[PDB]
Amino acid sequence: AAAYYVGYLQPRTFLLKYNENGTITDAVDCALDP
Amino acid sequence: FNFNGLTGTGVLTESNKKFLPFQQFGRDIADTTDAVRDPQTLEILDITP
Ligand SMILES: *[C@@H]1O[C@H](CO)[C@@H](O)[C@H](O)[C@H]1NC(C)=O
Ligand SMILES: *[C@@H]1O[C@H](CO)[C@@H](O)[C@H](O)[C@H]1NC(C)=O
Repeated sequence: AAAYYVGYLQPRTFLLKYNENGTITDAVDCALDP
Repeated sequence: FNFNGLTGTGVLTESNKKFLPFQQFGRDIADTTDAVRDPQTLEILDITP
């Protein structure tokens, strides 16, 4: 009585955002759109 | 100072940053070390030129 999901990883460039506490709260995937 | 093999010069001050258990150092935008955790008392200090 459950479900699970499966995705595959690829090499990419991400722009991550750290906050005042050091937690990652946002990210941007550069190779998605212009 | 020589913290766990990392040598340098500066002034050490008490800090208010909260590292996660698996972290030992912290860096600025210039990519230089700014905060350290004491390997004995486990307090966190700020390094200033
Ligand atoms: C994050 O840091 C701020 C001050 O820089 C603090 O007020 C806030 O409570 C912190 N977030 C926590 C502890 O979850
Ligand atoms: C090293 O000794 C100090 C007391 O001088 C102690 O507080 C500390 O827990 C010891 N080392 C570690 C890794 O805790």
